[PDB]
Amino acid sequence: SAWQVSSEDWDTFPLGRMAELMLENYDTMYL
Amino acid sequence: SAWQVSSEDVRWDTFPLGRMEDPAELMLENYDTMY
Amino acid sequence: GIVVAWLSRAEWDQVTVYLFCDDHKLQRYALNRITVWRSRSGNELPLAVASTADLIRCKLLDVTGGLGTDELRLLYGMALVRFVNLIPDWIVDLRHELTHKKMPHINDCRRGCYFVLDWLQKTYW
Amino acid sequence: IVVAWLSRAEWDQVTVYLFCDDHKLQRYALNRITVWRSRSGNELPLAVASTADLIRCKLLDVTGGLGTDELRLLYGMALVRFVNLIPDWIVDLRHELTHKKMPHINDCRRGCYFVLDWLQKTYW
Amino acid sequence: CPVILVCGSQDVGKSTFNRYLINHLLNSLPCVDYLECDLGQTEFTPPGCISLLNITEPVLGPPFTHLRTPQKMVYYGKPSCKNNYENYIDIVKYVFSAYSPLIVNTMIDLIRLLSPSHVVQFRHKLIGVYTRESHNKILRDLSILSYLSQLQPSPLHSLTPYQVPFNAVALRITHSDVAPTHILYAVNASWVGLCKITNGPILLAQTPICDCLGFGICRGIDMLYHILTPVPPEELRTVNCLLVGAIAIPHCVLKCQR
Amino acid sequence: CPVILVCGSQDVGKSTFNRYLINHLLNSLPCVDYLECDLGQTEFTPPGCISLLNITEPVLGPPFTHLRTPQKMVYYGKPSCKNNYENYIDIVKYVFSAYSPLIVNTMLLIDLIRLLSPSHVVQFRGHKLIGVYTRESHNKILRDLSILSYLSQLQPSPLHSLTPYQVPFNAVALRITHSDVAPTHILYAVNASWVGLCKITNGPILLAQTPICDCLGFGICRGIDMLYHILTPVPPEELRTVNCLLVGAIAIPHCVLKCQR
Repeated sequence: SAWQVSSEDWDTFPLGRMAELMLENYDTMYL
Repeated sequence: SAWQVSSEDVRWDTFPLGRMEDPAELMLENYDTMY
Repeated sequence: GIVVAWLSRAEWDQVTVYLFCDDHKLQRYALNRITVWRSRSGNELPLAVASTADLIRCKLLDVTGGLGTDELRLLYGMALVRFVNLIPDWIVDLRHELTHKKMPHINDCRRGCYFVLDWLQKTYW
Repeated sequence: IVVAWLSRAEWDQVTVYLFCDDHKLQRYALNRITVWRSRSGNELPLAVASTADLIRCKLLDVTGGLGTDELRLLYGMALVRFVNLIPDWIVDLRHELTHKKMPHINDCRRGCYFVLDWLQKTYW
Repeated sequence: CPVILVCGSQDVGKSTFNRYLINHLLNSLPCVDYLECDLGQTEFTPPGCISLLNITEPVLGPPFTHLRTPQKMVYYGKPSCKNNYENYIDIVKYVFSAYSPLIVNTMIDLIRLLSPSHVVQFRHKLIGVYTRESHNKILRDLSILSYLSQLQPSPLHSLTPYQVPFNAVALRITHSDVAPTHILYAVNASWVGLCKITNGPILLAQTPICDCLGFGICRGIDMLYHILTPVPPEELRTVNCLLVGAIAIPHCVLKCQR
Repeated sequence: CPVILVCGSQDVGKSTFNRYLINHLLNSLPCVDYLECDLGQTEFTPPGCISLLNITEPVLGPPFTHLRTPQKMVYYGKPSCKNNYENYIDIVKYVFSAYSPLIVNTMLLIDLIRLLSPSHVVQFRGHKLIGVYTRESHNKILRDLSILSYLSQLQPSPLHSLTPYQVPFNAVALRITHSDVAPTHILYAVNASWVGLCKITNGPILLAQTPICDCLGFGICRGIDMLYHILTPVPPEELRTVNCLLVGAIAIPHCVLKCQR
């Protein structure tokens, strides 16, 4: 695939603040 | 209710106090349940 | 004469063979046939037999995957502590690490239980 | 100072939800402490580990879990570890648990929720 | 009719006091009532039973000679409760709700809860009257042998037993955790209590507070409950459950017969 | 290619021997190869990595100044095995499969001599032994100093001010090595963390077993709002091959997460 270089805004909010990302459905991969 | 007096049976004479050897004679896979 | 919890020698042998010959279903047939010898003695079983039954109750849950590693390690540790306390330094120190210190790794107690189950195969059964 | 909890919405929501049972709020807040193990490498404070174990036992005991012989195995190990790490009604239970005959299931089903009330006011 | 209680420890003479008091009372009063809270030193019953016995004939011997039929009976199962002191005290209410002067044998709640009028001690009117394991087990397996002596007119296995299919009598194993499939081996050749409350097992789920009517011995089950009963045949019809407890047949019964 | 091996205990001078031996060899021989079996005293890598490093320039300082790209690399996760001596030994063969004279640094001990067909048993404390004879706070600063040196390649700028990358929650896999995190609550173990950008719609695409991958670098996941905003110093050419993240027992130095200006 590819990684998109961000064009949004980073200086203002710190490292960590960008239970809100709580989850109930998850995929699973098997080797 | 159902309580039969066993009017005619002959087996019990010598030592049938627990011999009435394969460990499956009274084996079970199903059972009822009350509450 | 004597009175025993086992009817005949076919019940003292079928359990003795089916307990260690696992088959994942013959160790459970002969695991529920020792909860019957508890009734035959009121509510009591010899310490060795209770430990042997507990160590296979533990086994039949890590083979199937009954619950998580943290909760499945609680059965193994309790069983091993009861075995050592009641009946090398690899095993003796395992109980100390289990009770007084950090939780042992799961594979450690798994191998300890799998080894100690061989102790009862040649000594009692 | 670096902490395993992001804010006071994880150090308070877990604190509130660990003891308000609901059968599903101590399960949400019991899986939010397996995440504080990763954030500390692989370690949790002894008190938090004991508290989590004593509710891991409960959620299997209340739901139904397994047989009685295999439910005092969790209870006994949890209580023995709690006493060893973190009177005579609860302190003498470990001797019967590890050295003598297996205590009756109700003895554990009282001691466990006794000690769970001891961690509600001392740590949590 | 004051209610008389007894409070004493080991080796104080409480049973002899009960015998002497009943003997003395039977001269003046016509009848006397008896309540037994002991489970391992039962007087008029096989061990493990809580009962409200009745006396119309004097007591002139050891407890294995004056076996009578209790007015009310509960088969607890265990010769002594040391971990569940909330079911024996709960059973007492079910037994006490059938009460002539009453003598209460005992092994604060016990002193109360019965509305008593006498608390005789032999160690609510205080009086006081200040006055092994292998031997206490012989008299427990000697009263059971006295209950089975009512079957004689004959070897114990020689008498004709009764029969019942596996659909008319329920089965419960008190004081054990027996796997439901492997339950016919815990009841075969056993000592069951013929209490009152096709296919195979009819197992229960909870231990009921029933009214035991007698004691019988199962002899065999081939895939029919061949149940030998000293209970009178008139009372067998009401029997509809079996409860196995921590009381088995004396080994001499199961051992070498002739 | 007389493969060289080193064996020694704490404070015997083994570390200050590969710096001198390689320095002497670089005069005559053009290139030298290096295999690192240490996990807490890594020289050319951030802590917790088993690598087969390469040397073309001499070593003239502490390990936090010779950060070079390994030829082969495996991100174990913990800078001490001490419990699982059947996976570190298993990882070594995977690293050795990419094998100029070779220096082998070592922290089991008998097996470490075998499995490599060595030609030297230099000790500094084929079995040609030349074994001549010659704390928890100082050894934890040099492990975070190396991590801070890996993050110093992002500077031309505050550490949270650089523009990060981003990848949705369906193109990069996630695994939490050396822990048991509940699958639903897995995005909190990967927020503001130190992940290894290894190689191998619905939020989680978690794996089930720990793979023996080939780590290509290290990055920081600054935040995940419900996009993996990855702050990574790996060159942009190598980012495209990155498709797995593996979290281990190595977190960001607290000074990075603490008060920034």
